[PDB]
Order: sequence, then structure tokens, then C-alpha cells
Amino acid sequence: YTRVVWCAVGPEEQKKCQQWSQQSGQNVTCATASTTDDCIVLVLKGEADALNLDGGYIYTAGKCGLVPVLAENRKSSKHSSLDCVLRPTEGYLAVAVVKKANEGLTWNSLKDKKSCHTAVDRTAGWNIPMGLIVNQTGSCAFDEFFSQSCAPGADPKSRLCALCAGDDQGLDKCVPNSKEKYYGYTGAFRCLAEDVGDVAFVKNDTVWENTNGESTADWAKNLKREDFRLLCLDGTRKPVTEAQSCHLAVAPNHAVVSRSDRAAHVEQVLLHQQALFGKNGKNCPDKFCLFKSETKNLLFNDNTECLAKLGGRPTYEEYLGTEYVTAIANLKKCSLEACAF
Ligand SMILES: *[C@@H]1O[C@H](CO)[C@@H](O[C@@H]2O[C@H](CO)[C@@H](O[C@@H]3O[C@H](CO)[C@@H](O[C@@H]4O[C@H](CO)[C@@H](O[C@H]5O[C@H](CO)[C@@H](O[C@H]6O[C@H](CO)[C@@H](O)[C@H](O)[C@@H]6O)[C@H](O)[C@@H]5O)[C@H](O)[C@@H]4O)[C@H](O)[C@@H]3O)[C@H](O)[C@H]2NC(C)=O)[C@H](O)[C@H]1NC(C)=O
Ligand SMILES: *[C@@H]1O[C@H](CO)[C@@H](O[C@@H]2O[C@H](CO)[C@@H](O[C@@H]3O[C@H](CO[C@@H]4O[C@H](CO)[C@@H](O)[C@H](O)[C@@H]4O)[C@@H](O[C@H]4O[C@H](CO)[C@@H](O)[C@H](O)[C@@H]4O)[C@H](O)[C@@H]3O)[C@H](O)[C@H]2NC(C)=O)[C@H](O)[C@H]1NC(C)=O
Ligand SMILES: *[C@@H]1O[C@H](CO)[C@@H](O[C@@H]2O[C@H](CO)[C@@H](O)[C@H](O)[C@H]2NC(C)=O)[C@H](O)[C@H]1NC(C)=O
Ligand SMILES: OC[C@@H](O)[C@@H](O)[C@H](O)[C@@H](O)CO
Ligand SMILES: OC[C@@H](O)[C@@H](O)[C@H](O)[C@@H](O)CO
Ligand SMILES: [Fe+3]
Ligand SMILES: [Zn+2]
Ligand SMILES: [Zn+2]
Repeated sequence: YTRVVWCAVGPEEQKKCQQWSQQSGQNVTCATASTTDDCIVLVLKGEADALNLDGGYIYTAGKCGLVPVLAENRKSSKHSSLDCVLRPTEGYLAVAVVKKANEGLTWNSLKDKKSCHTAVDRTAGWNIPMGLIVNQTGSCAFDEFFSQSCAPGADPKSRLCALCAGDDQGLDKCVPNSKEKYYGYTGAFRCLAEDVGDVAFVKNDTVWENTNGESTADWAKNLKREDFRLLCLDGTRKPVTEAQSCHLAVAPNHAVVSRSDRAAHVEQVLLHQQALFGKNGKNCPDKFCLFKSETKNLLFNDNTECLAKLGGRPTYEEYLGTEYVTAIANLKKCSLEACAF
């Protein structure tokens, strides 16, 4: 069967995909859509084979028959004996971040402040935190908790999009793809670094990766970790070094999905593609790297050591686990077992 069609979300991911396609000698081809959801539709239709998804979307795709294939693994300290591809995934820490200078801002006084989310329907940027705020608040009016937000994917005319900037010309305001200045882990963090928002719902990795000269991007150049605090569920505020005892939840790694009838074929190609363009791939540093895109998290997260086999041939509910799956189901009662499309 041997040729995989990859689905890219928006213009910037399309261009990296074209490049990956070039260096692979057409072993991988690209289809493009303006949103993650449209990419999932394309995969159902059969017009694209696979894409990498945040847990939040895996839940969506899952209800539609798509299955996780391989997962992103970042370099861990424990489980050092095992090779990255066979090594179990650790998941990541959802956290809520704020400016240290913004004193007296805690989890208990988040109401009527300004929020930065990765995008609607994502784990750390939306489901985890809006899940908690609904339960704590006993109201489904999560669109009225924060005074203004940037929540890519929500109604552009709503308060949930008020803080989103769109692209260089200010078009595509709020679109849930990287054309939005404030989309995804980085976008949401920039949203805070620039004091557009009061809080940012991202992952622990995002604060480290974009502070203390890790980014060299113009807006992160001068960001110091020491100027940021984590918000914990007990009302306290801790340094970004204490993420292990001050997070909202641990989230299942982003995974590659596909139609079940296609999983095997997607898997074999992807494993070979990474032996060539992964971290120590034949042709990475020299010609092309699947896992670099200058802090921009295009196609895969920049901190991916490798894509890993799953083991236990899990179904999407097992991959995400019971915990998270009930969090999303509960939260989706505000916004009924069927494919969204
Ligand atoms: C929040 O997010 C940030 C960013 O994602 C993250 O910080 C990053 O953490 C990773 C790993 O978790 C760091 O990676 C390390 O970086 C070093 C050099 O900078 C790399 O080079 C080496 O790798 C070696 C091989 O893995 C490693 O040796 C290993 O083996 C020794 C055995 O002798 C052992 O060390 C001893 O000490 C431990 C601890 O007390 C002891 O228990 C052991 O028995 C042992 O004797 C360890 O097993 C060790 O892993 C070298 O030590 C050396 O580190 C390497 O890749 C390494 O993984 C990144 O640098 C961090 N990123 C940035 C930008 O700073 C946080 O971890 C996240 N926090 C939370 C809470 O998750
Ligand atoms: C928002 O609010 C809702 C409302 O509470 C939250 O939803 C609840 O989440 C709970 C935690 O996920 C969940 O609790 C239940 O936990 C029991 C016990 O968990 C067990 O732990 C064992 C460890 O010894 C483990 O071995 C077990 O496998 C098990 O996980 C679960 O077990 C029940 O089912 C049995 C049926 O055979 C029954 O006999 C037994 O008595 C238990 O009741 C249970 O399945 C469940 O996980 C609870 O289910 C959720 N409530 C609802 C409405 O479903 C959300 O999580 C909140 N959102 C956020 C983000 O926090
Ligand atoms: C395109 O895909 C084909 C199919 O695997 C690759 O051709 C094989 O490459 C392996 C090692 O790379 C050889 O050992 C096989 O004998 C080849 N034959 C097959 C299986 O057809 C090819 O390498 C791929 N090209 C790129 C650049 O990824
Ligand atoms: O990201 C989910 C992960 O693949 C899951 O299978 C865990 O690894 C397992 O429950 C314990 O490690
Ligand atoms: O990410 C954790 C994982 O999803 C786990 O909870 C599995 O569901 C369970 O261990 C196997 O059934
Ligand atoms: Fe995520
Ligand atoms: Zn925890
Ligand atoms: Zn199973």
C-alpha cells in the first residue's frame, strides 16, 4: 500500500509538510485544511491517511472510528534503559501560568480576569481548565467566567475571541491554526508574555522552552522563568520549578491517528520516516528534521524525542484513559454518543 497522505492544519504546517514530502521522494504526500476538525473529516473520507493530535481531538476522532497509532515521546530521566520507540509514554503536565508581578492573582480569584488558551477542545488549553471551572462553579456558562479571552476555535464575535490577534494583516482572527498569533502552546504563552492576558493554560514544557534564552524569538528573547508563577488548585502560587506539585492534571501525549483499516500502513511508514528524519535520523541535522520548526510546533511538538509504539494495542478510550475521558464527557454535557460529523 506504501504511500501515506499527511494532513496539515493551515499554511505553515503545509509548507513544512511539502518539505518532508520532497525529502521523502513522495513516500509522504500532503493534504491541507483550515482546522484540525476538517483534517479529521478528510481522514474519514479517505483523502488523507493520518495526522498528530492533542488528546482533546483524539477524543473527537475516536468517536468517529479513528485510532491512535504511535505517540510522541519526549526525553525522560527514568526509563533510560529502554529505547525511545519501545519506551512507555509519560504524559505531560497541564499548568496555569501567570506573571509574578501580577501579585494576588490565584486560582481563587481567576473570575473576571483575562485568559489565554491554546485553542478550544484541547487538553491543557481548554478541557482540563474549563472542566475544573465548570465543576467548581456549578454552571455551564464558562463563556462568561473570564472577562475576555483568546480561545482559538470559538465565535470570533464573542468575548472568548476578544484577545486573539489574527495574522500579520489581522485576518483569520481566532482561527484555530497557527495563522493566529495566539494559537497553541506558544501562542497562548506569548499571549501572557505580552501581558495581553492575565493567565495562560499551557503545559510545563512551554514555560521552560520559551524562557531563559531557549527561544531567541523576538518576544521571548528576554523572558525569565523567575518572572513567572504557576497557579495550583489549593490557592497557592509556586515557581515554575515546582510543576510536579502544582499542576491541574497530567495529560496523555499527543498521538498520531488514522482510520483503523489504515493503521498498520501508517505505522510502518512512520517508523521508517523517523529512522531517516527523527532525532538521530540518517538525514536530520544535514537535510531535514521532522521534529524541528523553530519553537513553532508544526506537525509534531518540537520536544519530541521520537514517536513510540503503544503496546497493548489500545483503543482511544484506553489511550486517553478513564480519568480524562470522563472529564471531557462531563464538560461536553454543557456544550449524545455519536460522531460529530
Ligand atoms: C518541565 O519541562 C521541562 C522542559 O521539558 C523539563 O526540563 C527538562 O528535563 C529534561 C529531562 O527531564 C532535561 O534533559 C536532561 O538534559 C541533560 C543535559 O542538559 C541531558 O544530558 C544527559 O542525559 C543523560 C541520559 O539520559 C543523563 O544521565 C542519566 O543517568 C544518570 C545515571 O548516572 C542519572 O543521574 C543520576 O541522578 C538521579 C537524580 O537524582 C538519580 O536518581 C539517578 O540514580 C542517577 O544516578 C539519571 O537517570 C540521568 O537521567 C544525564 O544526567 C544528562 O542529563 C539529558 O537529555 C537529560 O534528560 C532537560 O535539560 C530539561 N529542559 C530544559 C530546557 O531545561 C522538566 O523536566 C519538566 N518538569 C516536570 C515536573 O516534568
Ligand atoms: C467534574 O465533575 C464530575 C462529577 O464528579 C467528575 O466526574 C467524576 O470523576 C470521578 C473520578 O474520575 C469518577 O469517580 C469514579 O471512581 C470510581 C472509583 O475509582 C476506582 O479506583 C480504583 C482504585 O482502587 C480502581 O481500581 C478502579 O478501576 C476505579 O477506577 C470508579 O469505579 C466505580 O465503578 C464501579 C462499577 O463496577 C462501582 O462498583 C464502584 O462503586 C465505582 O463507583 C468510577 O467508574 C468513577 O471513575 C466519577 O465516575 C465521575 N462522575 C461522573 C458523573 O461520572 C469529573 O471528573 C470532574 N471533572 C474534572 C476535570 O475534574
Ligand atoms: C520510500 O519508501 C520505500 C519503501 O520502503 C523505501 O525503499 C526501501 O528502503 C529500505 C531502507 O530505506 C530498503 O532497505 C528497501 O529494500 C527499500 N525497498 C522497498 C521496501 O521498496 C525508500 O527508502 C523510501 N524513500 C525515502 C527517502 O524515504
Ligand atoms: O499516553 C497514554 C499512555 O500511553 C498510557 O498507556 C500510559 O503509558 C499507561 O497507562 C501507564 O504508563
Ligand atoms: O494515560 C493513562 C492510560 O490511559 C491508563 O489509564 C489506561 O487506560 C489503563 O491503565 C489501561 O486500561
Ligand atoms: Fe496538548
Ligand atoms: Zn498530579
Ligand atoms: Zn485494550
